[PDB]
Amino acid sequence: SDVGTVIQVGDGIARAHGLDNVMSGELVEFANGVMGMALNLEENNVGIVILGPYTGIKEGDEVRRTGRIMEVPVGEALIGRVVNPLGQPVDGLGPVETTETRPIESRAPGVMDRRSVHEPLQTGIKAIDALVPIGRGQRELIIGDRQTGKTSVAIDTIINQKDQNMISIYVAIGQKESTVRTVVETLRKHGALDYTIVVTASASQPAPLLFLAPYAGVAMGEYFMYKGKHVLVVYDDLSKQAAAYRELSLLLRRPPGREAYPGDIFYLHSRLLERAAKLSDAKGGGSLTALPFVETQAGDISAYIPTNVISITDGQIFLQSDLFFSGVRPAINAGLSVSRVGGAAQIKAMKKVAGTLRLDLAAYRELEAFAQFGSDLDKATQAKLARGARTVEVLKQDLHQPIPVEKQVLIIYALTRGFLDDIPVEDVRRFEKEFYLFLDQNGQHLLEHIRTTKDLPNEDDLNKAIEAFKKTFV
Amino acid sequence: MTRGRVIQVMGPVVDVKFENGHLPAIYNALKIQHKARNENEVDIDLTLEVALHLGDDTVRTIAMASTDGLIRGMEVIDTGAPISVPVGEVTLGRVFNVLGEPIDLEGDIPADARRDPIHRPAPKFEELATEVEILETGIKVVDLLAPYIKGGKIGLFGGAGVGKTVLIQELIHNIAQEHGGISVFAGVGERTREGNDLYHEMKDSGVISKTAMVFGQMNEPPGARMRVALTGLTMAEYFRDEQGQDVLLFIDNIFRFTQAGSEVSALLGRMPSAVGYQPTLATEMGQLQERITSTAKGSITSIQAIYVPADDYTDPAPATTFSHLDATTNLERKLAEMGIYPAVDPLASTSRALAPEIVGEEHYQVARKVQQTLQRYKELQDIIAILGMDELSDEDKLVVHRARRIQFFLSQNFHVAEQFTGQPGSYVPVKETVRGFKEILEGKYDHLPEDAFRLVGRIEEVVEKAKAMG
Amino acid sequence: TRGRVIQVMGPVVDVKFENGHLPAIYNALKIQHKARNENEVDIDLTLEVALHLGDDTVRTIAMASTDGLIRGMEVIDTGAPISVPVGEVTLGRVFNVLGEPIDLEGDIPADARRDPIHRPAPKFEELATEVEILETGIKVVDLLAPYIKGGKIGLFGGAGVGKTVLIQELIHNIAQEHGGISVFAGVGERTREGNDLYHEMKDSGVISKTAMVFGQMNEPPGARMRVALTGLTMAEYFRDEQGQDVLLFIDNIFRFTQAGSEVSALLGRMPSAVGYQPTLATEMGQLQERITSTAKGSITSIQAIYVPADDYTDPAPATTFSHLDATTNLERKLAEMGIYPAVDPLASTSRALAPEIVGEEHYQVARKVQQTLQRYKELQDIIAILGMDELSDEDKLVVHRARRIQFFLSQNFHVAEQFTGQPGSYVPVKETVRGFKEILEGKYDHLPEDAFRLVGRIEEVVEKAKAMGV
Ligand SMILES: Nc1ncnc2c1ncn2[C@@H]1O[C@H](COP(=O)(O)OP(=O)(O)OP(=O)(O)O)[C@@H](O)[C@H]1O
Ligand SMILES: Nc1ncnc2c1ncn2[C@@H]1O[C@H](COP(=O)(O)OP(=O)(O)OP(=O)(O)O)[C@@H](O)[C@H]1O
Ligand SMILES: Nc1ncnc2c1ncn2[C@@H]1O[C@H](COP(=O)(O)OP(=O)(O)O)[C@@H](O)[C@H]1O
Ligand SMILES: [Mg+2]
Ligand SMILES: [Mg+2]
Ligand SMILES: [Mg+2]
Repeated sequence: SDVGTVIQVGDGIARAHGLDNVMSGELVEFANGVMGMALNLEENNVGIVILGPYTGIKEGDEVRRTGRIMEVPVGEALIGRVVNPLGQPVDGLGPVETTETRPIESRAPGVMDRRSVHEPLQTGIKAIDALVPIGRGQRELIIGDRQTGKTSVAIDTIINQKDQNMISIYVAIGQKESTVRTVVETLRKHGALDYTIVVTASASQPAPLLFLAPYAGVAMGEYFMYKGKHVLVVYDDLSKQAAAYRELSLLLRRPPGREAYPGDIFYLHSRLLERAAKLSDAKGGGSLTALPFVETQAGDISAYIPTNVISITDGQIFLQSDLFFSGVRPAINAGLSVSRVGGAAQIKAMKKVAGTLRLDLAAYRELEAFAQFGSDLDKATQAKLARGARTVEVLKQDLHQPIPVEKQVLIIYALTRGFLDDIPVEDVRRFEKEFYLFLDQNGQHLLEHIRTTKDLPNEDDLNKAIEAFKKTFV
Repeated sequence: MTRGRVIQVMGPVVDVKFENGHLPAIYNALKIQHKARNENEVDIDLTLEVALHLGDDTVRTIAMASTDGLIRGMEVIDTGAPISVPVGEVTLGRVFNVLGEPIDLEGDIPADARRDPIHRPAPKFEELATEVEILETGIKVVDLLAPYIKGGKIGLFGGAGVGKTVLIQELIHNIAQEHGGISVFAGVGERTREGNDLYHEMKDSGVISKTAMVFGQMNEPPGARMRVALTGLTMAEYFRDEQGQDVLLFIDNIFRFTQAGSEVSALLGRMPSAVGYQPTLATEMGQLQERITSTAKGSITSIQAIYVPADDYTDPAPATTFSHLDATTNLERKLAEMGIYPAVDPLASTSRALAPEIVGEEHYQVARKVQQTLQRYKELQDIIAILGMDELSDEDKLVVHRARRIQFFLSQNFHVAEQFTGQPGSYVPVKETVRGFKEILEGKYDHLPEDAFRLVGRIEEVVEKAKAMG
Repeated sequence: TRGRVIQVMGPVVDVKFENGHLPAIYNALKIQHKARNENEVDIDLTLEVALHLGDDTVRTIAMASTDGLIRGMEVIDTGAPISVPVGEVTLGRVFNVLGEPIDLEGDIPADARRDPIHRPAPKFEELATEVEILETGIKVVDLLAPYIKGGKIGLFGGAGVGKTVLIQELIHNIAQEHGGISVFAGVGERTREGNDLYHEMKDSGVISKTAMVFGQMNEPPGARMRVALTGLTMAEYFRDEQGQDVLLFIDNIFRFTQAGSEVSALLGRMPSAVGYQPTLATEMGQLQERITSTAKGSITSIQAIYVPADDYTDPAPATTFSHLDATTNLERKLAEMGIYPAVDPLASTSRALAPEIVGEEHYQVARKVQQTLQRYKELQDIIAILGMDELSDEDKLVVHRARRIQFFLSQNFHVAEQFTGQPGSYVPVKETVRGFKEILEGKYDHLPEDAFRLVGRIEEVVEKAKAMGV
């Protein structure tokens, strides 16, 4: 009947008799009070995964089904809080007091509900904003090796998100809690906390919570995009999600696959990533853009999980420790990085300048590869080498210091037209900041023209302002 | 017929037990329709494809939709035939899922339409024809250096962000604009955003009415993403068998078809092979590409795109598909990041129909001279980098001078670039291509600045752009 | 209540509790038998439950050698997990996994407090963080990757690279100065190293501030598994109930997961990764998560991680890399070159290397050193392919200074006075940054490269060059 005894217990997994009316995915509750999900139905047993501290369960304990699927509480009051995958606060400060709940297992917006991506997502990082643009609804992947300045990009984009009316959810999977506290403090000291929500899944929390964490992340962004606001979602690690699912599948005795991963990995990651979209004007115009992270050993981005995620995403940002220790930060590989919304998700002046910038960088990328060996060369090769060197020099910027788009396009215009020819390479970094200060004090009208028009100012005014600053610099 | 009851659920996999013993055959279709009796139960509609028999009247089935909410003891009903996509004139200008039900809100196909089982025995040896007919695309690079063939399979290879989807979409538009033949598009696990953008772009183009589209979405179980290509092929099959004309079949990506096959094998419990791939790969690829054959009546030409995972042409899926191609066109990221659009590498793209007697001797001579100049330029670029263009002698100077122009003129603007750069686009017939390339080879336009050749169509457009620039 | 043993397979035993009562997971069981005849052997054993089975059956991991067990023997149930004696009494003494003392000096009475070893980790609100630098006097760590008080420190390296030398040098330097309780727990390390360290600590008198627990590698997997948890349990009381700062030293924690896989193969878990048990990350995360610094108390933990075949790609080091605030990697090639220690300058960086924490000049010197070392790292490949004569003048200067910079990072150590007979030195941070700035600006162009080898302070470089006769 509906009641049934537990016949096995181990490693967060149980098996039960009876339960002849259970449903796949149904929440099931024990006498200990811990919750779990039924995942496998057999001829006379049910495979249960436990969402909590399981050590208390013993053989002969009666287990009963709740009768519902897991629902994440949703509300406007969650903003600024730190929450589990379950709807329970872990920050203290009492209950969060949500309005209502939404099932995690839900269907995605299909064709003729979406619309083309046409409005940018500002990160404040010159290299990615110029050469690899992102627009709302775009599912941009970021991938690299350990400790290569990955999370600095997401933190900078969340800090710069203050400009645009977007909730920036941060979901941490399988990480140490002290890192969660450190990133929360880094967000709070820069004032970004009031428009952010942090979801934390500890490395020591039972694996099914790590299995369900990204769905609890998408639930809130989905509710907000239904309400009509823009949303940004960041996953700090999908590889740990894959490891948790592999472990929880292998304990269930499901057949393995390419690297002991079960057969459902691509199904699960596509189910997660397909909810990110850009709803049509009719629906309300919301957007749920995503920035998943993937960890890779020794930059072997050809491994199974990176291949899956790169075939699911609409672009990648390849980060390498080689450029990181080369002195070029953030270490973004322009050649291997691609984005398939490149022309639509930018303002017109950004497109106009960035096209020529990318052309110059592309030429230098091939010339520099072996021009270094030859000491003596003809003058035009020297000119192209210097152009590439100054190009790469300008892109360098300070950490936790996002730059407004208009100063980006002004300094990139200074770069592309060759105004930096006189400046020795070392002076360029000081030139950028002093140029910013000079345009702040004197050349404000250009910034007014850009902010109002959303297009490049008249050539004469920009040229006069840049040369006027160049007069003072030494 | 008699109902069957569920016994097991393991995600996409489901098992049924037909107690009385009248079992369905392999590849059949099973329907699950449930209405909740208590407030605890859910309503679900599910399609199941049989894959194996396990004895004791039990069968093992792969689901085409999400299996959440299943309950043991619910009845399953057997259709008695494979999944049957409705076909005929009712399928033109619409979008369908793997099951052949309309995704578009424009309406629902009625019972009047004839239905074709997707799974069908292949054409036999005696039926097939051997004649060769060239297909004109109007693209200078494709028409000049890699002609496509009616009934033959054409492959598009390249990395990410190089324009394979742009090329296939603009080729669909060009074919429907000029040749006017029917076409069918199958999206195997296409990005929902890209599918919707393609639908809107084709609707604006006025081409949808002539074509037909079927989509298998990424968020669906791997079995549906596998079977979507077969349902598209069944649409083209009915068009070719009854209407007897030159149908075309476009397939978004075979890579995801192979991946879905591997996932279904892993779920079913078969031992892996090669690089984690399913034991039966060559067979499935062979079937999917051998039902696409040109009989005497109709061609069913196909253009197919494939992604290279790590820039290595050795992964089992690219190799198996590589074995089956008549013409291969590979796209390079360096060309895509250069100003040269489209990004097609001339030297590495080949077609077995480039024989002089098939295309004509003038076409062969001009193509050979073009490739010779390109090879000499590629070799000379290394010297140019260190010592410059002035060090090499006059013959090398003239060779590189012509080579730069030929690389530029291989590019052209097209109608789909309206979104990306706002230019109208051009269409160049093959004779104009060979004329222009012969002219640039003979060098009547040595005086013209090189920039005039960058993105125009006909050579008189080079003349007009040279007039414009001054 | 008692249960009867029915199976024994190496480390694993199988008890059956037919009385109608079952032990919970992690419970401890007692085996005591008196030989009834000359054939039987007297045995004393303890079994911890790890899994459950249907017929009252439970699978238990044995803590000691299983030889001599007979089916049908009776197992006593303690009804509680493994209890460890913790308190002020533990200082000085040495204990085994079960909590029994090892030294013959004395015994622990019943009056002493004993508390279980298994418990949940601290919550989010209890944690706290700070950026205070923890000076070690080692040039590499101080200048290129500073450690932090209260931050986890990790040492990575293969067999025979110099890992233990760092452990002993750090323990000497910091334990001589800090007034914090120290807990040492060797996980499967050589017993001779434990005995030598015990003699050294008796010479240093620090034993009154130290408590020690040992799990030898020759001991069955269970002891190597639970010993780190026991040491952590003692450090837990010292951190929280006493409210005193504590330091936890652990050697080669990898043996924990090695023993876990040893017993997991017998436990019937399907294989995964490179033979590793499926539950690797959960257990390792539990153990590492319990080692945290709260507001009640702080734990500065220095650990060492063995790498199976000198390849960091292995899943256990990869999982460990995520749980560390500071990491220094040891490379065999540096050991072969003669540069000691073997910390690689281009792969070690702590969370504390920020301009505000260390100061502007320190950060700039560190980053210029790293840049120059990377440039040399590519120049060596260039030299191998092209030769050492084709480099440019500035490239010659870059290599010239890179050689001296990588040489100066070597330091004469304290504990190495036994191995080689040199005094040893303790270098302040300010001296490190000043010397590195001086060499970076090329003030010592004249000095030979060897003068920079194995010296404490730059004045010793000058003295060594004087000894050379320069
Ligand atoms: N612009 C920058 N300039 C200097 N250092 C930078 C810059 N951006 C990032 N970093 C460095 O990046 C490091 C942060 O590590 P990183 O963001 O790569 O971690 P992660 O591996 O992504 O972490 P997580 O475990 O949270 O996923 C710091 O040491 C910081 O100094
Ligand atoms: N600073 C140093 N100066 C001179 N010799 C050194 C130095 N550091 C290490 N060595 C030599 O290298 C050897 C490395 O032994 P060590 O015990 O440190 O190895 P390990 O890498 O910790 O591995 P294991 O734990 O397996 O013993 C020492 O025995 C010693 O001979
Ligand atoms: N011929 C072209 N004209 C204009 N833009 C192009 C062209 N080829 C490539 N692009 C640019 O590159 C992208 C091509 O996307 P897509 O065809 O989907 O690449 P892939 O097929 O490699 O995924 C477009 O967004 C466009 O901005
Ligand atoms: Mg990371
Ligand atoms: Mg594409
Ligand atoms: Mg050692």
